[PDB]
Amino acid sequence: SAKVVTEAKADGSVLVTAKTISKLRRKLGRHGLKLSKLVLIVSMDAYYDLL
Amino acid sequence: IDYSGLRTIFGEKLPESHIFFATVAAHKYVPSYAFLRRELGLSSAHTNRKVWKKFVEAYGKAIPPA
Repeated sequence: SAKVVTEAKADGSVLVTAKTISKLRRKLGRHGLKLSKLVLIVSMDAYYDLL
Repeated sequence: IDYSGLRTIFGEKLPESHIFFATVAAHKYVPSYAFLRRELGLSSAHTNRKVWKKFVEAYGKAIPPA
């Protein structure tokens, strides 16, 4: 149950903003407090929207 | 500037900064922070949350009287 549904929307409309990507950290829980022990993988069209 | 228009896309409340600028629909009405600062008469010297907070206040101030 960690698929956090985000406001980014398919069909452009909302693009994947970087904040949405890092708000994903809560669902990890205490696991994600650290930041040095987590690895991100973004879809290509969310790297073009992170830009 | 076109507050009346943005009311149709996003209703009463304005989403968070990250989302407002990531919707393709609102890129016609207001594109990027430069526009925000040039229109509010603010400057790059004013930090962006100040420009956004000012934008959010305008959005509320203007809501059609109901």
